[PDB]
Order: sequence, then structure tokens, then C-alpha cells
Amino acid sequence: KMSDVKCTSVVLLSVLQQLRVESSSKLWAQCVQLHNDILLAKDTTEAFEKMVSLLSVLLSMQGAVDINKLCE
Amino acid sequence: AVGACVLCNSQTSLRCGACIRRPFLCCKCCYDHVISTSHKLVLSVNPYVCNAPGCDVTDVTQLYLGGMSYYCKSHKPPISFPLCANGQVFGLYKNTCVGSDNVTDFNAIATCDWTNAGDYILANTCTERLKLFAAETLKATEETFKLSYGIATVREVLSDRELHLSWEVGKPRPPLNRNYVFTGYRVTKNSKVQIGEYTFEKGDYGDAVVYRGTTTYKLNVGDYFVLTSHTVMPLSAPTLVPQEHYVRITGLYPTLNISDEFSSNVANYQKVGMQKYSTLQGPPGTGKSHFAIGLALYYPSARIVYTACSHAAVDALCEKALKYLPIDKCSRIIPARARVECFDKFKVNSTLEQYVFCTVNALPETTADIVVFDEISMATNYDLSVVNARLRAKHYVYIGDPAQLPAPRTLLTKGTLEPEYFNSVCRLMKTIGPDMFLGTCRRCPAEIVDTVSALVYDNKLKAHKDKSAQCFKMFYKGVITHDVSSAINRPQIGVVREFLTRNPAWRKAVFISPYNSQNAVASKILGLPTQTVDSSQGSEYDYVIFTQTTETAHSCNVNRFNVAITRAKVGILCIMSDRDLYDKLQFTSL
Amino acid sequence: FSSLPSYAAFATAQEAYEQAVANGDSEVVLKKLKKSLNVAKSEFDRDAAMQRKLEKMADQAMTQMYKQARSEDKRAKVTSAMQTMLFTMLRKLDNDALNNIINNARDGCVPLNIIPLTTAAKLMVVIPDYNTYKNTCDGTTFTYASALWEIQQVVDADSKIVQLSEISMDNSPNLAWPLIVTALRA
Amino acid sequence: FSSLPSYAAFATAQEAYEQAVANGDSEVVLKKLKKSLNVAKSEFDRDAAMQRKLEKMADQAMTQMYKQARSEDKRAKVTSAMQTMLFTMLRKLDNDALNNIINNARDGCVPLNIIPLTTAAKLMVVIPDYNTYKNTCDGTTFTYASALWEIQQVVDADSKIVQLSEISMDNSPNLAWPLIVTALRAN
Amino acid sequence: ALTNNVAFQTVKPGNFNKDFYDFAVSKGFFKEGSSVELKHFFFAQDGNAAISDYDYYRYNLPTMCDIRQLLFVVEVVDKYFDCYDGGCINANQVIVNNLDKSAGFPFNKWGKARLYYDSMSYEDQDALFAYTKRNVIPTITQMNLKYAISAKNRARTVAGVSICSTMTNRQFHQKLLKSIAATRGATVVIGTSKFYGGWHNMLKTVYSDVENPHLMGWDYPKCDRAMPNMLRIMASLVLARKHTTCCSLSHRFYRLANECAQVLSEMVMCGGSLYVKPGGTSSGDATTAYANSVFNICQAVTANVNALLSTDGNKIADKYVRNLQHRLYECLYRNRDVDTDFVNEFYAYLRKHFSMMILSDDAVVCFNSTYASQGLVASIKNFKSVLYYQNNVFMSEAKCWTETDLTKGPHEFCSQHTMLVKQGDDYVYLPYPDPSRILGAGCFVDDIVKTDGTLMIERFVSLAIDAYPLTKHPNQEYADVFHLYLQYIRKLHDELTGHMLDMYSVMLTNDNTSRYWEPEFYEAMYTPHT
RNA sequence: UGACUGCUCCCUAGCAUGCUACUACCG
RNA sequence: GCGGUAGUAGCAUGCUAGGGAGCAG
Ligand SMILES: [Zn+2]
Ligand SMILES: [Zn+2]
Ligand SMILES: [Zn+2]
Repeated sequence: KMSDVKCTSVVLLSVLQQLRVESSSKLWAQCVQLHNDILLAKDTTEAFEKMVSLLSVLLSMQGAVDINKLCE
Repeated sequence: AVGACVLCNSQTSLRCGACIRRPFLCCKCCYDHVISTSHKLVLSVNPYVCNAPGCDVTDVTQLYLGGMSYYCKSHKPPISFPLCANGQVFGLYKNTCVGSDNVTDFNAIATCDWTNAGDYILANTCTERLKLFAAETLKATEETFKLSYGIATVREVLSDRELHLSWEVGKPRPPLNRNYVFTGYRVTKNSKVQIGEYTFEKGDYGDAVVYRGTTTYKLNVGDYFVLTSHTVMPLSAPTLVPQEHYVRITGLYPTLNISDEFSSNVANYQKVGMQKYSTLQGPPGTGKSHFAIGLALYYPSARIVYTACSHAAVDALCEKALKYLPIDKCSRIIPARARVECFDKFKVNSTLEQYVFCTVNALPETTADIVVFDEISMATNYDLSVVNARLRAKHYVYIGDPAQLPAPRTLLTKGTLEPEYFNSVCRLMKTIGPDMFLGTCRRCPAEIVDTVSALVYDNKLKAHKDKSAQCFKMFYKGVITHDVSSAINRPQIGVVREFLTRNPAWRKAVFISPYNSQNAVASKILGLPTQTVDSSQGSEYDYVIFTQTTETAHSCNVNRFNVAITRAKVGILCIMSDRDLYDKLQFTSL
Repeated sequence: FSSLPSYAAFATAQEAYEQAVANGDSEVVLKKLKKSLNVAKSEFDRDAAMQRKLEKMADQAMTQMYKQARSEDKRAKVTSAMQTMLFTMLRKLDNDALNNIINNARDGCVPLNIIPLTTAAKLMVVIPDYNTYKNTCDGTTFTYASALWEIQQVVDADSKIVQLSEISMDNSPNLAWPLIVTALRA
Repeated sequence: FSSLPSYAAFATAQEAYEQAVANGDSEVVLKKLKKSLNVAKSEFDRDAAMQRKLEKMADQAMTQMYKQARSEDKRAKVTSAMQTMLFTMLRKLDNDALNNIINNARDGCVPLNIIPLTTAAKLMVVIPDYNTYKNTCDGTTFTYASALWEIQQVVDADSKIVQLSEISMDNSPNLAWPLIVTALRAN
Repeated sequence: ALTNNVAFQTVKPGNFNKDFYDFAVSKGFFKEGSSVELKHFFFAQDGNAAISDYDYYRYNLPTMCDIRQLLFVVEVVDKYFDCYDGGCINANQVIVNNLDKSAGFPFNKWGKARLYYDSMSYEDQDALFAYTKRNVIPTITQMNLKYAISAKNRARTVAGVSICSTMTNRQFHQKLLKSIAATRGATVVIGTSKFYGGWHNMLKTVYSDVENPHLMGWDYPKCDRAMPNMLRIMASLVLARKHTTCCSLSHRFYRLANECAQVLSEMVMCGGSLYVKPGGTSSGDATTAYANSVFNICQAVTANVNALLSTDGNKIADKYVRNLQHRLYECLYRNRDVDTDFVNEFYAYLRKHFSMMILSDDAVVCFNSTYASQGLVASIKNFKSVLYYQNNVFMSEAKCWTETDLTKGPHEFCSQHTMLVKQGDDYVYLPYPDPSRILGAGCFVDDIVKTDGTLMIERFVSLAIDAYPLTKHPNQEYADVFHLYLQYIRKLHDELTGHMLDMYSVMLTNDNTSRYWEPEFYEAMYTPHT
């Protein structure tokens, strides 16, 4: 299970990278921290914590038109 | 990259670099091209050339597979192997690609140059993929043409707004309006940085050129600009979409029992939901844009857009919306740099309107509901594809009457175009007819429709007005100084200036004549409302001071005269040009 | 490569020599035809060898080319590939906290800064209409990211601290609906 | 490999061979024929032999020679760029103050670590924290290395100009933190 | 400084390789509670990575190392290197590999080493060399951030050196560096494949009849920052010792000086600015892995010397060894000059009771047990003591394994565990790797180097050839990981020819490959022959 | 923006040898 | 009837250089 969590996180930070988020600094800091952490996790819970506490970072952006991708 | 054979559809991996478009050609079709015309340059995941250091070859014929590179004949290492081979050319899809036999028109477009009415009629009667291709290589010819021109430098800067300029050795000076924009450099041998956008116009007297610059660079004597230009892009949308039926109009909610000025329309209106897209053939200004108003509101609240080809056209159309439609649900969009100043009575450029209004020149590529296009008979099939792409909706209304003039096609010079061959939906209406019809006006006199009925239209065109006898002629001539691709009148317009005292109802006419700088000087003449013949069209205003100046075909066209006369709510001034035509219209002169 | 001229001559000479050594004849004609057969062979085989050689060179360059082309173009569509991969992966992972925020974000509400975790650390929500307000905001309490925030402000578009049930769905058109709410964790 | 004299000889040996073979005569005719053809074969072998070697070796020579040429040419380019960078570095340093400091030498030798310190002008400073800020570059100026310095601009991590005002104790936790102070050789 | 604004670094994530992972779970992997589970990853690093790392040199101190016992164990270490040869060479004898790497700074504004190794005659290079035998050439250096799989989220740096250093140190050392690299069966084992049963041979060497044998390794806590200077000079001196003819004197002395200015303590263009490097080595010059090995041996000896003397006097039983120790002290302090008889004597004593195999900073020692308990061979606690008083760091004892049985081999050397298994008829040592490494190297990459294996494969080959030994393992999921990599490579290849038969029907006309998706091609690897 | 080494696999090009048959040559 | 030589094509061995990738420090 959780193994997919680590994976999804790798994909995800790669996305936030290529969306040119590193023009900020403090962003790149908080993100790279969340990454470097779950990639040492131990229990699905606090993982999912840091997971959403990241993801929302992306959500606050407006490069993604998720109303599309949620086409299923 | 990869794709499909732009002609033979075969998925491929070639691009006939000799072309200007370099499209995707199957192996077989590429073979046929490189054997047929002059185009002898073939590109794949590298170019195919004589990878010898010194040797340079265009065709791939004497090109031989050498080791892993390519060579001309002279470097063919004995482990060689020709590329051009037995009715194919090595590439990819070796065995998949299926050739096709429109080698004919393929060569015909790849070789020609739009010089020909034939070139057009084929381009507008070839295959769809070739249709768009013809379209883009048309625009490409246009851009190369615009590129061929010259440069403008300064003799001296007369004012911060008025400048004294010249060009280089001979290079052709274009006409004058705002459609000519430049960008200069104060080159201290280096320091050759963009100094901003500058458009240029005729000075008030003699050698003067009024420049509006976007930047604040004070020009001096060692200064120059370049005529700046865009770069056309490829497209992919079909010029037409599939017309299909349904069962009725489903998923929407119309305007139940609308009104009477829209009474002669709801039948037509409901026909909207029956045909996948709809159209309207009607006489010039015939409840037409009015009909479109009553239809778009015939579904009261929907993602609607009013849009057309030109400026003043969509301008008067959106004033029409205004005049009927509630302005509160309406927003007129205009361009960015927007050196044109127009009817802007709504929330301007406010994107998220429900009834959005904008010209094609940058129609923001969005989805919508039933959008209408207006003056289909003006633009090119390229444009129709472009708008088909940018837009997504439910029903697509394309209104026009090819008796209304179309594009400039200032490349089309010898051998004009013929009606349906203007674009695709012109073919539609000239063949499959419109999709709806109403056939009489509220908008122009009776003697004037007698004029227009023996010329362009048939006598079968019969409007609804009267003869008010606010229509008079003359035939007098005098000065024609002319400038650059837009010649003017001085004594005819000066007789008009004293004639501004003659009959009262003529202190609010519109100065119209088949020239641009003519009507531009007309502002210097008496400060008379004006319009170049094209800047009218479809509309209807009361009075038009037509001063048909020169007597070239562009100056005495029957259709340019007709679109000058199809806009008079009440009457026309027209101090005529061709005594034959000068008597074709039936008034008193002085 | 059984379809070449040398193949034909090879076949004919073979036919003749087989006929002879089948008909029985002189040791001498044997040497004639046997030389002839040697000739036809030891050239036909050479042409066929070099032919299959060139054949293989062609196939190798072709397959290298395919490799390269598909490679590069994939390098060109990296972006859209990434995103679609991500979202399929997410709804694959399936979590109603994740689903919670995601659906909601497609709905209209999106936070305006990293959603924090501690009891403190307020967050800012942007709710775009009354109904969107009515589904989460029920009293001063607040479910979002399956977490319980209590409210501590409200404000419409032009930054007017507008009170709580001051607005009401009836009087809601009284309000700019880009509500910029704030709250704090349980 | 046809414009070979051996080609003339082998070609005529054939010519005669098919002449006396179409007119097929005696074992001696066959003998002359086969003999001529064997030996003109022999002429063809070496010509069509060594010539291959000559050709391939010519080609490899042309290759290596191109290569040598390109090598030296890029050497020229590098020497150029090198000296020009050198001189654009040079003409920004010959301040009198240096020439002073070197005359004052005991011998004309000074350790390097005190040249940019004393003679140079524009000062950059990195700062990680607010505390170190207010302890080391507080105010609008300061001395350091025993000389005065004036603040110009205080840019931050994203190179956003930041006035000397915003840096409160408590506007700090809203800043990218390693601010760069660009002070100047005050005098 | 140099610019007018410093530069900030960042180290992007790795990128996923979904499919292979989807395969992996489809074969019933990562099912919870597995004993194989991802553990190595591409960690990401924020802004101030470099300088926030290069800071670590503050772990490096000055030091004075006792002078007498140093002036002796340099001689013993020297004796360990009497079976090679080296000296100055000439341009047409250096040998460069991948002559295309970086070229430090500023030469990297103009291209790789192609140019500078190209835009110079041989006489150019010889003027250079036989020039620096009388002058000094201070240089710069760059710091680089590595970007590759890991297991600890720290940073990494590698000091890219400027060309005018390598371009001489090569010429000056190459002969030796080879002579070491290519000799089979000795102490230093740089350059001996672990394929074709060369590994097994390494071990059956470093055993070699020491009576009561235990195995012990160790590891150096922050090895290349904290190494004091004196020991670095000692390494450079022991290497140059064999130069007694090509060189002279002042030639050497300036050559040593040029090296100590170019790798020991010269400026460090870290980031966009210049600092100083107070000491410590620098893992990027021309003579590392060798110098690290030498230093390492110096530590092992010094530990044994202390372990000897430190022992009491009147409990030693073997009157011979007591007379050793006594003679040792005498030669060490009282004496002034070498006792070649004694030094040879000692070296032999060590080879008899403390044999050792060394890679660059990575050891294994096989030693005579009951001696250890009697303290006449430096068991671990002496390593604690030495790393302390002259590497002034603290080598925890949570990192130095120790082994009493010798069959199932050591514990971990060069990051392989060692199984002893039956091949053909006899018994051999195969080294196999931490499985999580193999997997978590399968699924995460740079981009095209995976993202889409169908172009690649060759990787998957090499990986499988590397995780073959795992077929012998008594655990399960281990051996699976092999059979995965196999059936994978197979299916992958199948779809490749499928496409090249499907889009472009160009069916590829023959096989041969099938040796790949069948194990026999591999196992032939671990087996003595060619 | 990418350091110094060392071991391996795959794919070319050259070379030498070495093997084998054919054909021609002289004993 | 047998040797040597000369070419050819085939097969091996090795060495060269040329790229593609993997691992350990
Ligand atoms: Zn072409
Ligand atoms: Zn084709
Ligand atoms: Zn050539």
C-alpha cells in the first residue's frame, strides 16, 4: 500500500517542479521538506497527512484545470 | 515528429523540405512528388543531404546510404545503397503507407502561387486536407509577399508626432493607413534594440509622416524602422463540420412566444435546433442581424457570441444587440493594442460575458452555445477552419450573401474569384442554399433598389421602403493627385463642401468612395463623416456622400458601388464616375 | 534470396548435371559440368551473401531510427503525460480526505496557502457562492480536509468584513460571492 | 577501375576468346584462349587489388587531415577568447590604491588575502537571519575591516528589492531568508 | 565574489517508471509485510544546498601527529609497496578515458577536455610538466552536486578539478597507478573483477593461514573531510618514493608543492564566490582511491603498534614476542635510523598474524584470534582510540561488524553480502547485493534513461546480470526478484518486435536473443574461464 | 551546472592471424 | 596424379579504434 504513496509523491513533486514553482523560494523549501520526509515514512497515517498538506499546494495554483482531468 | 500523409493520409515520417510548408508525406506520395515537380529536398530524423564535407545535393536521388550517413554519388563508399528506390523512398512506415493518386493537385498547389483564378478554384475545390493546406500556403505566400518589401528611414523628425521620412533605394512604399506598423533602432553600430511599435500616416501637407510610437524614444536623423509582422501558424480544423439531424431541439429552453419584430422568425428559429448548424441568405440589411438578435434571445439565456469578419460590421451588430438585447448580459470585446476605436458601450473586453462579442482577429478560443458568424461571404476558408477550431458549442450559424463583397484578396489580381469559390459555406449557400430565409428589407429606398436590381442582384430583389428622392448624382471631375494605393479627389469634395450648404438633411451623411487615403483626406476636407466602401457593408445609415473618385475597376466596381448603396436608410449622394453607370442610377445631378 | 538471375543459372546447371549423373556418362563430361556448376555456385552464392548483407544494414538503420524518433517525441509531451499520470494515480489511491479536497476543489472552494496541520495555523478558503457556503459552513464549525475548523471571519470580494448569518440566501445577492473565509483547526 | 590498361588487355583477350570460341576450333585454340584469359585475369587481379587499397587509404587520409585542421582552428578561437576575457578582467583593477599598496611592499610581494580586502570597493554581504542582520549591518552604514561602508540595496533570495524598512523583527517571518546586502566602499 | 548576485542550487526529484512498478505489483510484490520493500530513492534538495554542505570542513582541525612513531610506520607502510614501479613518463604515454568530462573553472566556458588535450602539441605538455618541476601554480576548483540514488537525505558534493592539475599529475604518476591497478594477488585490490570467480579468489587469498581467524571490517566516519593534513602529505610521499631516478630532489619538492597547492588547501569556487579549503582531502583529483587506500593502511598499522606497546610487559609468554616488543620500542624511540632487519621482521610478523585486504577506504582484516584477546593485534577498541587521538572524530561501534565463523564469509565489503554456495561440484563465494537496491533502481530514473524501457532494455540486462546471485538464496522473495527481471525482459522485448511488426510491418527477421530471457547466459558469468 | 579511477555487458568500423571451399597458376 | 602461388566466399581468433548503457568507491 503505502509504497504507492511514496511513488505518488515522487510523481507529484516532479509536477510541481515543472510548473515553475521554484521561482519562489519558501515554497520550494516547504515542498522539498515534505518530499524528503514521506520518502522516509513509517505509517500510512502521517504520510497521508503530509500528502494532502502538500497536494493543496498544487491546488492553490491555477495552471491545472482539474475540472478537465476529472473526466474519468 | 510523425503524423499522417497530408495527402495520402498514410502515417509517415517525411517532410518535403523543398516545400515551404514541409508537410507529412507517405513514402509513395513523397516519391511521386520528388519525381514530379521541382521539389527535391527530403527531411526525416535528419535531413537527406550529401553528408560529405564539401558535397551538397538537393534531391535524394544521387543520395546514397553510406555507412550510417548519406552521400552524393562521389563519396558512395562501396558498402553503398541508393536511397531513391523502385517507386518508394526509404524512411519509415516502409510497408504501411498507402500512396494516393492526387499527385495531380498536390503538384498543382505545391508548384503554383495563387496567381490564378484557377489556383484559387482548385484550392477551394480540392480535398479538405489539401484545402486547409492550400489555405496555409496561401497565407505563406502572403507573408513572403509582405516580406519582399522594403525599409523606412528618417530624413529628419519634424515633430515628436510629425516626421519626415524616406525609404531605401527603390523598395516599394506600401499604401497608408494604420495597417502599416514599424519598429526602429538607434543603432550606434551596436545598440540595435527594438525601439517599440510605430505606425505611420500621411502628413497634413507635403513631405510629412505622422508617427504614433508605443515607446517614448525621441527619434533623430540617423533613425529607421522596419515594417513589423506576425507569423501565421498551422491549423487542423476542417473548414466544415458534419450537418446532421436530431429529433427536435433537446436539452435547451427557448423563448416561448417572443414578439412581432421577431415574429417572422421563430419558425426559422426552431429550424435552428433541427439542423446541426444553420445559415441565412437574405438581402443586405433585411431584419438579418435583427433576425440573429431575435434568435439568440429566442433562447433567452445562453453562451452566445456575436462575431463577424470586420470592425464596423460587428460594431453595428453589437449596437444592434445593445438596441434589442439587454446590455447587462452583454460585453463587447476589442483587440489588445487596439489602434481602432469602436462601439464599446458594454463592459469592454470583459471576457466572461454570456453574450460575448469579438472579431476573428483574436477570437478567444472558447466553448459556447449557439454562436453565429456574420458576413460569411467575406473571409477565407482558412478563417472558417480557425474559428471551427477555436470554438465549441451546439449550433453554428453562418449568415451571408455572396452578392456581398468578400475578402480583399489583394493577391488575387488577375482572374477574379467566383461566388461560391470564396469559401466553403459560400459553396454551401450557392449550392445547398442557406438554412433559412427571409427576403425583403426595412432599410433602403425604392429607386435605389431599382438601381441594385439591374446590376448585381436581380430585379427579383424588392425591399420595403419608398422613393424619398434624397438621391442625386453628378459627373464632374478635376484634380486627382493620388498618393500611394489610395487616390483622392479635391474639387469633387470641395463642390461637396459647398454642397454641405445645399440640402439640410445632408449635414450628417457619411463620406464613402472606393479609396482609403481618399476618405482619410476627407477628414481634412470638411470634417465630414466618412467610411471606406469596405468599412460600410451590411449596415444601414441614413445618408452617404459617395464621391466615386478615380475610374479604376476598384473605383467603379458594380459590387463596391452596390455595397455603398445598400446601406442608405434614406438616400445617397453620389457624384458619379462612369457615364454609363452615372446614368445607370436614376436621379438629378447639378 | 531465391529469386535472382544467378539463382536461375544455378538451377539450370544443377538440372543438367543431375540429369547426366542420372543418365550415366563419361568421367570427362562430369568434369565439364562440374566446373560449370562450381562457377554458377561460386558466383551466385556471393551475390546472395552480399544481398542479405545489405538487407540487414537496411533493417538495422530502420529500427535505430524508430527508436530515436519515438524517444525524442516522448521527451516532447512530458507535461501532459505527467499530469494525467498523476490524477489517475490519485483516484487510484482513493482517499476520502484526498477525494474530499479534490472534489471540492473541482467544485469551487480552493485554499490560498499550504493547508497546515497543527491545532493552530488558520487557513483561508475561497467559497464562491452561498450554496457552496451552505454545504460546509453549518454554524461556526467547518469540515474540510475532513478536519474541523471553527470560523473567525468572513469577507466578500471587495474586502468587507461581512458577518456570519448576516448574509442569507435570500439576501445573498446582497453579497459578492467570492467569499474569502478563514478558520482554525480543532 | 575500368580505365585500366589491364582492362584493355583482358577485354581484347576475351574478344579473341569469343572470336575463336564462337568459331570454336581445336584444343590449341582453346589452349591459347584459356591461357590468355588466365593471365589477363592475373593482370586484373592485382590492378583491381592494390587500387582498392590506394583508394581507401586516400580517403582515410582526407579524413584525418580535415580533423587536424579543425583542431588547430578551434585552438585559434580559444586563444582569442582567453586573452579577451583576460583583458576585460584586467582593466577594472589598476586603482592607484593598489599601486600604493604594492610600493609599500617590502619587496613587491603581498599575500593575496589582503588585496581584495583593502583595495577593493563594492561589498557584497550574505545574511541568513534577522538577528545577524540587526547585529552586523544595522542602521544605514557600518565599519568593518576598519573602514566605512554604505548600504545600497538589500535584495533577497528571489532578487526582490527590499527597503531597509520592512526588515522588522516581526516582518521577518515573511521573507526569503538569506538577504544580500550590497554595500559600498564608503569614503 | 565575482558576480553581482549569488547563485542558488536545487536538485530535482527523480521520475517514476510506472509500468515496471505496475508489473511488479502484478507479480504479487510489495504485498504488505514483504521482506523486500523500496528503500533507495532520489532525494530532493532545496536552495542553499552547496554551502550548507561545504560548511563541513569545520569538522577538520589542525593536528600534530606524534613524530617518531610516524617516522617509523611510514617505513613499514612503505614496505607494503615494494612490488610495483613508476616514474615520469611522456605525453605519448598517458592514457585518458572518456576524454570528454568537465574541465573545472574557468576552462568550462569553452568546452570539455577535447580542446585542451587537443589544442596542444606533445611539446606543449612537456614544457608544462618539466616546468612545474621548478615553480608553483595555485589553482581553483568547483563543487558539484551529485544526482543519483541514495538512502540518506544529506547532500553530496564532488570537487571538479581544473585541467592544469590532472594534465600533469597524470604524467607524473601514471606508470605506478597502472602497475598497481593491474597486479593480481596482493594487499591493495584496486582493479580485480568480481566476475568469473575472481571474488572467490580474493577471499581465498585474504585468508591464507592465520591460525585462529576472525574477520573484522570497519568504516571511517566522515572520511574525506576530517583527514588531517599530515596524513595527506604522508600519502603523497609514499607514492613519490619510487621516483628516485626520473626525478631528482628539487624537482620532487616542487612537485609535492604543486600537488599540495592543487588538492590539499586551495580555493574552492563553491557557488559563485571563493573560499578557502583549510584542509582535508578532495575526492576528485588524479590520485585518490590509491591515496585513500594508503592512508587507510597507515591507520591499521598505527593501531597495531599501539596495541603492542600498550600491553603490559611481564605477561607476554612467547619469549620471542616479548623480545620483539622490547626491540620495537628500542628501534622506535632510542634509535634514530632504520633497522631494515627489524622492519622486514615486523612486516613478516603482520602478514603472519593480521592479513588485510584493502579497497580505497574500505577494509577487511583476517586476524589471529587468541592474540587479539591477548592484545597483540589491534582489535576494535584500538581503532576507537586511534581515530580519536589523530583523526579526532569518534568512530561509533555500531558500524564495525565482526565474524567468528569464516565459512559464510564476511559481512559486507564494497556493499555486497557474501554467500557460499555449490557450483557444479565444489563450493564458491558469490557476492550478492541488497535487493531493495536492485528494485528501487529499477523503478526510479532520470528521464529517457528510463520512463520508457522499450527503447532501452540493455539496462535491464545489466541489472539482471548483477542480481543473478540472488537465485541461490534460501529466502524466497529474493530469488523471485531474479525471476521477475527475467520474465520482464522477455515480455518487453516481445512488444518491441510486436511494434516493429505492427506499425511498420518490418518484422525483424531472426532471433538469437532468446539467450537473454533464459538464465543460462547469465550464470555462465560467475564461473572461472575466459 | 556534472570529478578522478576500476570492473563488466551490447552494437558497430578496422586489422591481423587463423580456419575452410571455389577458381587459376607453375612442380 | 602430387607442391607452391594467386584470387575469391565462408568460419574462427585476437587487436584496434567508435559510440550506447550498468556497478563499486
Ligand atoms: Zn514539395
Ligand atoms: Zn503520400
Ligand atoms: Zn558528395
